[PDB]
Amino acid sequence: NYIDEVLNEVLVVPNIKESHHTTSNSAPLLDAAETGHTSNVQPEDAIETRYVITSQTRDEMSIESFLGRSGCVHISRIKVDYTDYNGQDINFTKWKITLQEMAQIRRKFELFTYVRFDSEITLVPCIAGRGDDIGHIVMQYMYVPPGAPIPSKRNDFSWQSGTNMSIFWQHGQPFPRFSIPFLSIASAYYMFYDGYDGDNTSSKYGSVVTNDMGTICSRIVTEKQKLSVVITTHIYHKAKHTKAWCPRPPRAVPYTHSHVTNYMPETGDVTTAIVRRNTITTA
Amino acid sequence: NYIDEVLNEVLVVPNIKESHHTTSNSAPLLDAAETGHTSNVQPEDAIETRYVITSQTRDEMSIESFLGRSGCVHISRIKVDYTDYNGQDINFTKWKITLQEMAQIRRKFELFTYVRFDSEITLVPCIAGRGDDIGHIVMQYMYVPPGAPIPSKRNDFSWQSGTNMSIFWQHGQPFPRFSIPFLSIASAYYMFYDGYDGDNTSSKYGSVVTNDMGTICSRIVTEKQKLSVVITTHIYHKAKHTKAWCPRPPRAVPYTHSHVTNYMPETGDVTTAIVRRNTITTA
Amino acid sequence: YFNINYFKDAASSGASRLD
Amino acid sequence: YFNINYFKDAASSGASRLD
Amino acid sequence: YFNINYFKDAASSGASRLD
Amino acid sequence: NVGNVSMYTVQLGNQTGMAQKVFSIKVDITSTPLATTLIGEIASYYTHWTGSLRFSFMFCGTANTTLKLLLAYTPPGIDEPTTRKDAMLGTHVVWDVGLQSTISLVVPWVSASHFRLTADNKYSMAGYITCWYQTNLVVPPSTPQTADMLCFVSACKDFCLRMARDTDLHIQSGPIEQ
Amino acid sequence: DRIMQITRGDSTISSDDVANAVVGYGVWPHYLTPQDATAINKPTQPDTSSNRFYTLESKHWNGSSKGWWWKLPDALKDMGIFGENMYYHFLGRSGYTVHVQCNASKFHQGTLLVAMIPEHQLASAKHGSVTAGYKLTHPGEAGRDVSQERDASLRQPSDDSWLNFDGTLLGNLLIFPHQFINLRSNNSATLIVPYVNAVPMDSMLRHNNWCLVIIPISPLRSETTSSNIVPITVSISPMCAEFSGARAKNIKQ
Amino acid sequence: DRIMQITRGDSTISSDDVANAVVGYGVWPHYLTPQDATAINKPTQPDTSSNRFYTLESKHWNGSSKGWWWKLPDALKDMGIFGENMYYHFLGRSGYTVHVQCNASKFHQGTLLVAMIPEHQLASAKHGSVTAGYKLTHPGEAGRDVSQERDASLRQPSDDSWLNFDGTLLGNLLIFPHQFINLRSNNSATLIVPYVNAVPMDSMLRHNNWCLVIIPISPLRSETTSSNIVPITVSISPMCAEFSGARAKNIKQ
Ligand SMILES: Cc1cc(CCCOc2c(Cl)cc(C3=NCCO3)cc2Cl)on1
Ligand SMILES: Cc1cc(CCCOc2c(Cl)cc(C3=NCCO3)cc2Cl)on1
Repeated sequence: NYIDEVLNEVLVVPNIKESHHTTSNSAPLLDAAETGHTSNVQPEDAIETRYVITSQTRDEMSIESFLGRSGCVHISRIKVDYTDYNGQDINFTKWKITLQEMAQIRRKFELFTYVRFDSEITLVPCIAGRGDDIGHIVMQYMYVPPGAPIPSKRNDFSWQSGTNMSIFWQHGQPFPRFSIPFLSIASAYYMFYDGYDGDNTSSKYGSVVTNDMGTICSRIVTEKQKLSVVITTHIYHKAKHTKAWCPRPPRAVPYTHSHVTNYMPETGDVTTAIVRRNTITTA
Repeated sequence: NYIDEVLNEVLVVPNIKESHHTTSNSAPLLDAAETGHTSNVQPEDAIETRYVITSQTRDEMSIESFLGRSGCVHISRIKVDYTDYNGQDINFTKWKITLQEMAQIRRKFELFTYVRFDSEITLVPCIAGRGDDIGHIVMQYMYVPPGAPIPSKRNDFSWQSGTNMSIFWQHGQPFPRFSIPFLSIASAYYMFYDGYDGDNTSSKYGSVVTNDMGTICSRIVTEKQKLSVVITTHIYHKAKHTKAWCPRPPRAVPYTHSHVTNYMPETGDVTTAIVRRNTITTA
Repeated sequence: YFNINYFKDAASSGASRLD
Repeated sequence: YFNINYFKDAASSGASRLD
Repeated sequence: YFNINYFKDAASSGASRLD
Repeated sequence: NVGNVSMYTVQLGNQTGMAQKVFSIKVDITSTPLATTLIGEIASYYTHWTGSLRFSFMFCGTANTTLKLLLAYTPPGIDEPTTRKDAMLGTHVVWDVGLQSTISLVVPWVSASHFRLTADNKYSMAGYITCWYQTNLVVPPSTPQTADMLCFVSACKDFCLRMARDTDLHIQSGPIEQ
Repeated sequence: DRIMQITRGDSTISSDDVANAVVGYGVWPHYLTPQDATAINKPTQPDTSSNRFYTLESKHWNGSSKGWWWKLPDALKDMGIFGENMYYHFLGRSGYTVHVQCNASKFHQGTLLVAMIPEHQLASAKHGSVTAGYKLTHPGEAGRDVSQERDASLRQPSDDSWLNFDGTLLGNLLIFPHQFINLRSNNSATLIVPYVNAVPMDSMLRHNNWCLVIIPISPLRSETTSSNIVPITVSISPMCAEFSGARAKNIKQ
Repeated sequence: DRIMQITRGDSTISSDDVANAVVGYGVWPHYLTPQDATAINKPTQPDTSSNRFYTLESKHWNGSSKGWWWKLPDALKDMGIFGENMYYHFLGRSGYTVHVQCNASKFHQGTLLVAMIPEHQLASAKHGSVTAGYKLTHPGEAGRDVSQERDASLRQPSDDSWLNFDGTLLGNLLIFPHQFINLRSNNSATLIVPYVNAVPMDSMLRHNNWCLVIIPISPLRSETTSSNIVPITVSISPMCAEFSGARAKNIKQ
């Protein structure tokens, strides 16, 4: 286990045996792909192979090393104000839970229909000094599940978190991180959906009727400062203890908007990664 | 234990067995609620149920995950002064122990008549820079039980704490936290009371005749600085190792004042969460 | 990892258990 | 060094294993 | 957790015991 | 009615017509009239709910009085029924008022998602429950002809909640003094 | 004890007062046996979703009321699932449970005779050899008579009660499975009835096996405000429904 | 041997030629287990009368044809019994068998790619955040596309094939359960598929779990009279249908 796990030799690939010639009836190279199945032909079948003892692990080819990597999924921003502190909808951020809200990683999952996981969340606040001294800028992140009082503005009553989670980070002390159970009323997170809100010819349809999990209302606790700032707290996300069901063809068209598939670009012709050739004859 | 405790499957709910029809005498659906007791009827009784093996824990429905969550119960503030340092009743805070001093969490307990617990106290000082440089602002929190010399002003003789508790926090070093035994001369904390100070038709009556536990006299040790500040040290509180006796109906009227039940708003009609319907016939 | 009451007093300890 | 789930909950733990 | 006199000297140790 | 007590009673009336309807409420346990209830008040402390539920009704009528109501649970899927027949088609319980007095109606758990959200959500719509006359309210001589029924809701051993969150049903648009 | 509880589908009915229950010909309704059978296909047997407690349209009990009937295979020609499976299949077979509710007070006086009847060939109101019409022996939830008025052009049955509509002194009707609803003791009437017919599975459309009759014997008498209406409500439950001979779908009429 | 025989209801289908059969995700469709379940009521399980071989509306295979899809929970919103039980119940769960027939002669040349797809969230043809409309992802036996014309006012999906309608290079579509119909060897295509969804029983109305696509890859090419029409016919069989959450009845749309 150790060795196998430390040496990373858990999932090893078979070796390529030796072959000889075959002047025989059954032709393995011939199958009818219309059966929708996949061929089973190998080196040893087609050629006069040798003998190679392999030693490549398919460890890094596991839904956990494919998925289990932290990725920017949101960049909370706060261009503070000292003029009006508090006021409605200010100096505090709120953002709806999700992804589809950002490619590269969105891309990645979408490779599967259903998915399930606990996550390694990490907050990377970066304090840009627009003043001659930033002081001590404390911070409060927290989670607002449904249906819950989402701060109208900066000091509601909801920042008491008498029964909510609020993580606090003060300049110097390291990046806040933490983790989380798999939050869904369903046995898995619906990375897609072919359902609607209802029969209302104006109902919602997508990944989304099924993902009302939150939002995040933010706060820079410290009170009024002299010299201004702007905070940019980056939100990274990692999938730990993941499972996946029914793979899908990757995405080749740059999306737009989340919780939707829509590609149809604003005017520009739909572009894809495929390159053009002069002729099939020369590559 | 582990698994059951790590998997959080300690308190599991029964499953819904299968039923068949009943053309029989005893009618479980009929009971007389006047007995003050509660009915005992189930799915299986009323319908022709199926068979569902459950898997929901009532773990998070425990007086410890209901109560055991940190909540703002006080926000100590100090608008420093450099003009007059010391002086009487300045630059040092003192506040009486309690709650009722702040909703959301006050609300929460009040759900029970009696309560008992040890607590996870955490101090979240936030230093607002009103100057061009905050220096090194050290801090001293401490606890003044009854009857004890409560600092008249900033440097008494009581800040020697020769036999008292004073926690010290210096800008950078993390949030001060600590904990505490259940402090009451009584076997439980009286979250209510129907008693008075005495027969004096001017005696006190409430939660409060029974809660003379303290106060907190504060201090910013550092001496005189140049560039001003304002400190806001937030006081969060968590209930660990809690017990509760005789549940009560929750509160629906926004209170006012603590250690009292009084709702009677200043003029405004007494408002409650109930919404109005046009008709009972349509919901 | 557990039951390592790093501190003496009992009032100081994690959230109790369940039973 | 391992299997020392310093934290109670299971959701908090390292990347799972392989089998 | 206890009796781990991380330091050599005896003068350095926790508050004694009771008996 | 609402700021008073009555706000709790439901008088069973005359009804010239027949097969007429009494009331309705929707099941989404965080929805006035439900919400405020010891349950509701609570559930509003968690993000998700589940299991069966129990509705109980009591006749504060008379002794010599008689009646027969039909109560029904209309699962999520359509609109709260306009008519009895339409509603009788799903889950229900005929209630014979008699020497007993309390009929308890169970609300099975019908849902796609093992779990439902406590917060208003078109998806997690639990449905409606309504009450209608089966027969009437007959009273022999010199007995009042309107009377009340009290209604209640307790949980089922089915029941369970999760994901604690801060409540809905209470905004401290204070502060709080001394 | 009189209280009774009955559970049939997703549906249950209660009665804090009753006059026993009756099983028609002392036989409990059940599914067809490969012995008495004849058909060759595998019958569809909707369980629960079909053989559940459907309640019909209610009616008024008058001092002028004369009587009202419902024909069973027919009363649920609309009752969801059962009543669809009826129309999609040639052969249908099923037994029922009849819950007849009719309350008023202990200060009321009235008597209802309830009875089920195998093959209730009604007679036409008009002399001749013209048999009652389809469309009129196929009323539906709504039932027939009341004491109603109608076209005599229609090959209309006998609205005539005392003759049993078939011309047999009502009162000998007690031979058919029955019970009364004496408002002074009773509250309901409960009939349960197996499948009776010289054939293993008949046409749910052409043939109505069971016919149910409710007849006011001693007229309703209160001293109250005629604001006090005392309905009569019928509830029914196909039991051990079985269908077969699947195909297109008939048509409503 | 290629010949195949399949029997599902009161219905059977034969095929004197075939390309095996395929079981979606190598799982055979069956009834829900009291472990993964959630609901509490006893599901109605129409056997045979419901999970039988329904055949849809046929279609033409053109040299101008572009492709056509049907959404399963939906394609039988009319197919008797199954499609009634759908409307009477909240929760519905079921697996299917897809028999795709398309013959012509050995002198014809053509290729059809057939595939089923779990949660086939289509994309709108119009840029924005406006999702396809209900009423248009709910075609019915008739299916959608063909290569048709329509209002652009409607929050209309992508009639766009090569992108998979979801914007995934068709051709990677081979990842979904599939097979082709190469007119030179094949005759049909047979897909069998269990119930896939993060929930034990979904809404048969709001949610279509399976989505089926048939796409002409190599264009039909004969040298015959265009009097010779080569249809494409789809036949389907709910399997292990199970329903529950009985009540009034939804409404057609
Ligand atoms: C799809 C999909 C993705 C997710 C994840 C939900 C978002 O997860 C977070 C939560 Cl619940 C809280 C916080 C957070 N709370 C305070 C700061 O950040 C961050 C993330 Cl990424 O759920 N369905
Ligand atoms: C009711 C009720 C609530 C309490 C708790 C008492 C307040 O607890 C504290 C104490 Cl004793 C000390 C400190 C403290 N000492 C230095 C800084 O904070 C904070 C709290 Cl919340 O007692 N009865």
